[PDB]
Amino acid sequence: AEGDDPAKAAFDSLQASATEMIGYAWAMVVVIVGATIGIKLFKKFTSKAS
Amino acid sequence: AEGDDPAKAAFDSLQASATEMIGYAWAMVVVIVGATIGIKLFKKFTSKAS
Amino acid sequence: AEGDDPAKAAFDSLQASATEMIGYAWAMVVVIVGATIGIKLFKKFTSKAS
Amino acid sequence: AEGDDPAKAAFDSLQASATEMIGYAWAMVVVIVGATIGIKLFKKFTSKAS
Amino acid sequence: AEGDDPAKAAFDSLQASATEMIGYAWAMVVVIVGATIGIKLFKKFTSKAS
Amino acid sequence: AEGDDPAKAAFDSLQASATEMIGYAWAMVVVIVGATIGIKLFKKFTSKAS
Amino acid sequence: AEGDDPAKAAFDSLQASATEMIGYAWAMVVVIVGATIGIKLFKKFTSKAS
Amino acid sequence: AEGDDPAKAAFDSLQASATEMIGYAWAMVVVIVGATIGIKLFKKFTSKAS
Amino acid sequence: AEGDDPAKAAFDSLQASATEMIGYAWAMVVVIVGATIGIKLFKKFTSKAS
Amino acid sequence: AEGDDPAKAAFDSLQASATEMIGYAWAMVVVIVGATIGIKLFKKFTSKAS
Amino acid sequence: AEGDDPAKAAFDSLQASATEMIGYAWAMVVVIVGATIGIKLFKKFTSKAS
Amino acid sequence: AEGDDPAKAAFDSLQASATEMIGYAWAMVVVIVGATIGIKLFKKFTSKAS
Amino acid sequence: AEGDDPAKAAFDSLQASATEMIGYAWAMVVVIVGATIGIKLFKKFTSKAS
Amino acid sequence: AEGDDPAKAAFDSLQASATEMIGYAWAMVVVIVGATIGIKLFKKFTSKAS
Amino acid sequence: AEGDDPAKAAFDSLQASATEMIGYAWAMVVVIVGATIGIKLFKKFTSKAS
Repeated sequence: AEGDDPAKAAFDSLQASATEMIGYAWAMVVVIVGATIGIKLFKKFTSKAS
Repeated sequence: AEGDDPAKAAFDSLQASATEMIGYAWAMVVVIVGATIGIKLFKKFTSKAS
Repeated sequence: AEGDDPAKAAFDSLQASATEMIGYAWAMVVVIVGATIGIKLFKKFTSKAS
Repeated sequence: AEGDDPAKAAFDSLQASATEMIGYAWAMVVVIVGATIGIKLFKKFTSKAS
Repeated sequence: AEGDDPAKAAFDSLQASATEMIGYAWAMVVVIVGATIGIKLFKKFTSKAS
Repeated sequence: AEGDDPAKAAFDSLQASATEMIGYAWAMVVVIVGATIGIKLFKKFTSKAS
Repeated sequence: AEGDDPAKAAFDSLQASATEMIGYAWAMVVVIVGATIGIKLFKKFTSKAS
Repeated sequence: AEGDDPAKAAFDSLQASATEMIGYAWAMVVVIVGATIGIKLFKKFTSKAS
Repeated sequence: AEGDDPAKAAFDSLQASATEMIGYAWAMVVVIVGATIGIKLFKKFTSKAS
Repeated sequence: AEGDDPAKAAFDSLQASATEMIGYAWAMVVVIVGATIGIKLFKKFTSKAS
Repeated sequence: AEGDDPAKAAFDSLQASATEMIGYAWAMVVVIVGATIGIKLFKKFTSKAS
Repeated sequence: AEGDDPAKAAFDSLQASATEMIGYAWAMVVVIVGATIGIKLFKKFTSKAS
Repeated sequence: AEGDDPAKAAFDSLQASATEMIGYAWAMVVVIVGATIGIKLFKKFTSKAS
Repeated sequence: AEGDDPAKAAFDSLQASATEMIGYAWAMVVVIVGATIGIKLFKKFTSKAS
Repeated sequence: AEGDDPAKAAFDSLQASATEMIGYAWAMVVVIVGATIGIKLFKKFTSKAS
């Protein structure tokens, strides 16, 4: 109930850091998935021609 | 039985502090799990296309 | 055998105080375990999706 | 044998919480599987036409 | 050899309490495993269809 | 060499008491280990199914 | 060398319990594999017809 | 009841010193935890990509 | 150099007890591994059929 | 309140040392993760070609 | 702030060792991937002929 | 400088006893580690098969 | 530098045991791979006939 | 500053012993990794053939 | 204020001895950590190959 008010910023500081790097894990998958899905389509173009 | 009444607030003060930071451990996992599960779905989108 | 009757309340007073704070050590673990176990389940939700 | 009667509710409280979130892990897979299986069928519709 | 007869109930009281909460650790895993295994089967239903 | 013969029973009395409670520490671990190991097996049943 | 004779039953009791649940992990896979393999054959029946 | 008034400052002086170094034990864990948690996230970024 | 000759049996007695239970930890893993590996083979039988 | 002013540098000296080695734990993970993630991509290049 | 200058070389020595073996994990995947991808191409040569 | 010559054997007698039981602490760990490491290998045999 | 000469055999004894069981992990994979690859060939015989 | 010169050999003796057994922990992992990696390659040989 | 000048060297002599052996506790951890971290990397090389 006391001595934690200035510790409350401690964890909001770690959590705020989490949101910064979390944006990298979310875009990371999408950066990789861009090709993941786009490549799928390249092969679709391949098998469909038969 | 005596001399503990004003100590009773001592631990309710530590426990009340616990409930404050406990809310961070609960939301912490969910902040991280948001992506954890959301990313799962990104890959599902990847394997399903085959 | 004598001079201890009014000391008998002395220790029942310390022991009665023990039962007061002991209730905090028992609920303390459970307050913390609530999340301990609940969080376990959050991650179960994470690994299971694969 | 004593001092555990009011702790018995402690774990029934954590277990009752488990049943709440467990319903999410069970429906979660089915929410995802809905499409998982439904999509399978979309592709079946694709290969069958040959 | 003496002064322990009324202490013998002390530990049978702690051990009897152990058997009470032990039933929760045993059913706990099974409550969680119910879904653990049941979900496995949901996914089996998913991969098998290919 | 003298005045210890009736004290010899003193310690055999404390040691005999030790053997009584020692049986509780030995079975205690096994009471807890019963589940400890049995639960291990529950999870083995879980990971093996993949 | 002594005080373990009545503990020897302790572990034979946990191991004997292992053999009980182990029969479930062995039949479990086979219960699931019954379909696993049987379904394979259903699809073989499908691709072979071309 | 007398001769302790100028000793009352003695302990408020030791306790006031405690609050000074206590701020170091609280921030110390957070200085170390900053990385503790931040690193967790680095690895999450690692396992998630599979 | 003296007063330890009859203590030498003390530890050979604990060590001899170790060799008794150690045989359980060695066979324990193998009892569990029997299925561990045998089950692997059950699944090999499953994936190979494709 | 007194005799701690020249001790205040004591802990700022240990904490300042922490920040020095902490930079190694942060870059350490990244030095290792460089490859961790980069290698992931090498394998992505492998499975995608099918 | 002091007594860490000659420890600074301690970790640069472990990190410098990391860069040595890290070159093996990077080339390792490529040594294996050489064939991984090259073999892909061997099979492409196989299916294309139809 | 005098009256300690026949006490010098006193401690060489306790130290010589130390070397006797010390051989048990050294082999003790190895008796237990035999299985510790050997079991590791049993599980390696388990995970490797995937 | 002393008291380790008779411990040197301790680890050469565990390592020598490793080489014994390691031969099982190496042949184990090959025992299983015999069929793994041989079966591949059975199916090659199947698809080639079209 | 005095009475430690003949103790300096004490720790160089324990540290020199560390370097002896440390060579076992380093080669130990490699003895086990030999197969760890070599087996990986056995399976690569397995999946590649498809 | 007097009779301590030639005692001042007493503790600088014990403290100077501390700095001598302290260098062993600092390098000790690093001697052990060399492998601790280096081995980590050996296993990274192991899991990454999948």
